[PDB]
Amino acid sequence: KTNLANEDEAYEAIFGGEFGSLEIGSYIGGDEARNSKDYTEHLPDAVDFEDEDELADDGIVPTLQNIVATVTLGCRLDLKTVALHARNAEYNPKRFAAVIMRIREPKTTALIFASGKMVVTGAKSEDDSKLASRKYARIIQKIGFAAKFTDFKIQNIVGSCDVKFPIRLEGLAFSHGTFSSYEPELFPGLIYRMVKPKIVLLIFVSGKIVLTGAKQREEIYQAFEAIYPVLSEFRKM
Ligand SMILES: [Ca+2]
Ligand SMILES: [Ca+2]
Ligand SMILES: [Ca+2]
Ligand SMILES: [Cl-]
Repeated sequence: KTNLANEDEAYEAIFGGEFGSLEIGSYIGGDEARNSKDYTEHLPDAVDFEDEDELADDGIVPTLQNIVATVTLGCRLDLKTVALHARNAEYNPKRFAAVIMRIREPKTTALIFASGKMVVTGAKSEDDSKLASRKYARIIQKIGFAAKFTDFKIQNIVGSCDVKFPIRLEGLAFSHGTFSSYEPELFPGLIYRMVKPKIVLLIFVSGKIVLTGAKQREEIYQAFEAIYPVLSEFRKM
């Protein structure tokens, strides 16, 4: 039985899929702009904090596509109060037990929970992730909660790579049987579960690779360097 209106289930759903927080995009929809009755209500003089500038006190190469980070604000939050006091906040308690808040620089989304736990996504660098998180913590402080920027941690780094050559997925799936899963009628990519580093690679026919599960960017580079000779061996000539 699934109920993402429950705080714990909503938090765990972010990191609990088959690919974990790779699929965080499923939970940051907030309100549907095209749906007229779906808009988050705000107080008449609610401030838009999306331009927040203040910070709470503290060859082939893969590219970083996304960084997911966690922050402990250290205080309980009334999510309905946060939503009403911030025009850049979206809150649908019946669908997901978090306030969805967005800022423009670095362009990110925060998932803010009643316990004061926060998840920040959308950043392309560790410094941007930390900068955005410190801004969300400041916004919560400005609304009036005794929030603190603590326990910043990168939970996931998504990498993407294009090897610029097609891949023989049948032979790669057969040859690396124990570490691969390939069901092309169910999902187009070959799922490669690397042991060391512990990284999931999504290998597509086009030579486009997606790497997920890293908590350090060095793991993305290591996984790509490890898989590159395998991809070259299975190049479709
Ligand atoms: Ca939306
Ligand atoms: Ca709504
Ligand atoms: Ca297999
Ligand atoms: Cl083959």
